[PDB]
Amino acid sequence: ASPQVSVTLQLVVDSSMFAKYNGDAKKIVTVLDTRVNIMKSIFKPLLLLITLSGIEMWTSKDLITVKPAGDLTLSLFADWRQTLLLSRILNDNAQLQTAVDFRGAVVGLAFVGTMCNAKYSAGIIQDFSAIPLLMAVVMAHELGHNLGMLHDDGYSCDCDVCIMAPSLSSDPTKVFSNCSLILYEDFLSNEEPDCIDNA
Ligand SMILES: [Zn+2]
Repeated sequence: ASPQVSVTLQLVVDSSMFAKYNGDAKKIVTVLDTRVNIMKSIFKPLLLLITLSGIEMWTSKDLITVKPAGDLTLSLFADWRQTLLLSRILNDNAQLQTAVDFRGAVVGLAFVGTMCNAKYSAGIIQDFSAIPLLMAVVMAHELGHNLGMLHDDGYSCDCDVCIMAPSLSSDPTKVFSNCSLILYEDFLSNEEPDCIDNA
């Protein structure tokens, strides 16, 4: 929670979301920038800078089949990042934004402790709320998992409305619990993600 770090984050918008926004690229950009700006505030306490490497919009076609089965979609998306995106756009992590309603109550998915990893530094997000704060918290929860964070034990940790709560609160805080901070310190210490510490 203290050395100065930076994550070059690439966002990807699928066909369904592109259509949901009436195929308006300017509208979509403004929407995601608002969310990313809140994500920047969420990570500020950890001295982790979030920079967008780009927002890729699949205006003509989906480069993977976006399936309601989140698990499958995350796997497909992570692989596509590995084999296709990274050959064109260097980035530390990519996050898919889709209007596809995942089965069940899942509105986001990511691999845990994989930040910087060529095959698994990825996450997926269902565009489930129009409120900037709620979507930024959703995006930050997935990036937090990528950064080695587990879910908050709502009783044990010093916060029950923070980023890593297992379920998104109806009215969330931008704050990380003490537990989340300790997990991030452990990730840095034990996992040593070189890509966020570079120059
Ligand atoms: Zn989670």
